[PDB]
Amino acid sequence: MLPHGLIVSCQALPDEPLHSSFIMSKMALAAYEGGAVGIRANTKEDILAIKETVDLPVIGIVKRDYDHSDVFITATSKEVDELIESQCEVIALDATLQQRPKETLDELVSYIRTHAPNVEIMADIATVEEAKNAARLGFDYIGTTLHGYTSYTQGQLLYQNDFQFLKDVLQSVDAKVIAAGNVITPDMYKRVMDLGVHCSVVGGAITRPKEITKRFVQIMED
Amino acid sequence: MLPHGLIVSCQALPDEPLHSSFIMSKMALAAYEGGAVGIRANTKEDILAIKETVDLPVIGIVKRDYDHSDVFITATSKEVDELIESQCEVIALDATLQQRPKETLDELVSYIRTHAPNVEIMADIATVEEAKNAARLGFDYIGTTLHGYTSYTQGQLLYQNDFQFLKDVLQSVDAKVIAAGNVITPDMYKRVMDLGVHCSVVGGAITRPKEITKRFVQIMED
Ligand SMILES: [Cl-]
Ligand SMILES: [Cl-]
Repeated sequence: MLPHGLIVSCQALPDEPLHSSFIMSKMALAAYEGGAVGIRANTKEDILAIKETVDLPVIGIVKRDYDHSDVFITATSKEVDELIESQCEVIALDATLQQRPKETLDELVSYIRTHAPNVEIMADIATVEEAKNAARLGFDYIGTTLHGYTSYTQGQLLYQNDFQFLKDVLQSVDAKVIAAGNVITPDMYKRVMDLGVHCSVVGGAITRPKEITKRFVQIMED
Repeated sequence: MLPHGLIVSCQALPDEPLHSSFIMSKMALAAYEGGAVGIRANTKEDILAIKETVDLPVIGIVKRDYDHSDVFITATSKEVDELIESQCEVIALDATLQQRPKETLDELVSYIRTHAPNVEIMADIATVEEAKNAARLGFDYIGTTLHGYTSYTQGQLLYQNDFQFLKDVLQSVDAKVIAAGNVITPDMYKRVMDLGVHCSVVGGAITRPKEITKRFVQIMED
């Protein structure tokens, strides 16, 4: 099971500067040496590289776009099969009620429990309605990952109104909640942990130097 | 000449997770895409990789330890010759009063002006008196890099007492001053720029995921 604490997301999609299974493995090493309790990573190849540098538990996804669907985080059983091959400890997937390319969400959850019975699952949700559905489905972890990153949550960011969205998720489910998406400072990490999340995912504020650089430059441009 | 704005330091010494000319070149590309106006980098191999990736001006150093000297930033003519070969726009060196392994500081400044007449020089100092000495020696830039990192500045850190050390350096010299060392947050960057530095170096807060991770974990351990 994931410990309480900091999960570092070590992702770099094609055309991002640090795109490389190799490079993400050394980023995960840095996160381990700095006190992370877990890693979140994208694609079987990055997961397998990370598993050669660190023994931290990994939350795996596969970001892959499909025609005629906006679902791109572990959309179908093809992505699930890649993640079962990766041997990541937690399989995360979009758990929105958006139209998927192939299996429905219920079917994908059933598929994972059948084919990978020793692997925990994490729901990436955008609304309280989705979070409560994920708890019904027996997800091990419910994350706020897609809040602000769907067409129906545009402009909403996790930290808005003193993390009201997170407070609403925590009140709505008894499952382990993960604060993920727009946790960008140590002060925000402390806030979400104080509100009672199991653990938090921090990505860009540690592993996207372009994103961090933009925050430094922007302070001079306000 | 260096512009005003943000210089991102892209360093990873041999024991660090990201040690790699290729990775530091991608850190530098990320910094460029985020709005940096220059790069600081360590070793000829890293600098050459960076300069083939981005056209930003580079402040070059060579960190190399020598017996019976506490000087390790561009300590001798060996390191200067490596930086001349690198074609970096600005050669930075320890500009402390500490005895060097080979050539004195004054010796190395004259050596750079005669062997690389088109290259600007940056003084990494620890004290106001070293800042004044570097102005005497005709440095183009004077940085606060070693303030708090010498045996005669122990316990001192740039940000202490609302950046009083920086205010004292700016009052003491007419040359372009660079805020470098312990510029940890966008708020610190804004403060030093508002106090009148030419530009500021930010390294580990952008390009050392281990140190950023450590800052997230620490907030929970206070
Ligand atoms: Cl990046
Ligand atoms: Cl690091």
